[PDB]
Formats: sequence, C-alpha cells, structure tokens
Amino acid sequence: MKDRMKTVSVALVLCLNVGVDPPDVVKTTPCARLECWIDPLSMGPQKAL
Amino acid sequence: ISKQLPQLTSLELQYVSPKLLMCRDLELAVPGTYDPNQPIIRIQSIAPSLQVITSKQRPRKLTLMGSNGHEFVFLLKGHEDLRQDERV
Ligand SMILES: [Mg+2]
Repeated sequence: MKDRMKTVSVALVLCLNVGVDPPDVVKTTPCARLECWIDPLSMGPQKAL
Repeated sequence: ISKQLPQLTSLELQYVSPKLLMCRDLELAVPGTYDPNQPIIRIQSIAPSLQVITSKQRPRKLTLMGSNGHEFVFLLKGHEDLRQDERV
C-alpha cells in the first residue's frame, strides 16, 4: 500500500436553524425530529445547537 | 446559572422524580377535593412532564388524572404561606 494518504481534520457544518420551519416542508404531529438521538426543542435553540 | 435559567423549560419527571413518574393508582384522594357525602375520586396518574411559567417567579403547571378520567390542573410554587389564603 504505497498510497498512505490519511485523513487529518473534520468540519461540522450544522446549517440547521432550530425552531425555523422552511416553507418547503409541512410537518405533522408525529414528526419526531431527533438528531443525534437528542430532541430538545423544549430547551430552546441555543441549548439545542 | 443566570445564563441557563432563561433557557429553562418544561421538565420531565424522569430526571427530577423517578418515584413520581412511576406513581400509579394510590389510596390517596385528589388533593383539591374531599366530600364525605359523595364518592371520592382517587389519584389515577400524573402527567409525564410539567410546564414552567416565566416571570419574576417560576410556578409550575401540573396536570393530574383522577380515577374517573377527569383532569385537574394546579400551580405548584414555593416562597408562600397559603394558610392565610385558606382562611380568606
Ligand atoms: Mg406554589
């Protein structure tokens, strides 16, 4: 394996804005929006991010 | 702490009171009512989470389900002497 190119760094681009529903989508009551198994829409946007 | 209290919200019983979250049909009556001349509604269950109201003080809006299925809503809060209110 002469090619030894490894990965060095990672970028986490979390473009989602909590509490903002884009016009593209219409949700329903069972829209569980878990991300990373953690759904604090209760806690407010800053704790969520 | 002052920068987390504004973010405070509805709280789940699992993280503050597992015992109450597991509470089920007791021998107790519904707190706000007792009529010796009529049947007594027994506490059937309580809601999984409470709602925190925002002001200078933060009461908590409790829901409670009785044996008949009726729901009763209360404001839980500290820093108070309610005995005067009972007399009034
Ligand atoms: Mg109170």
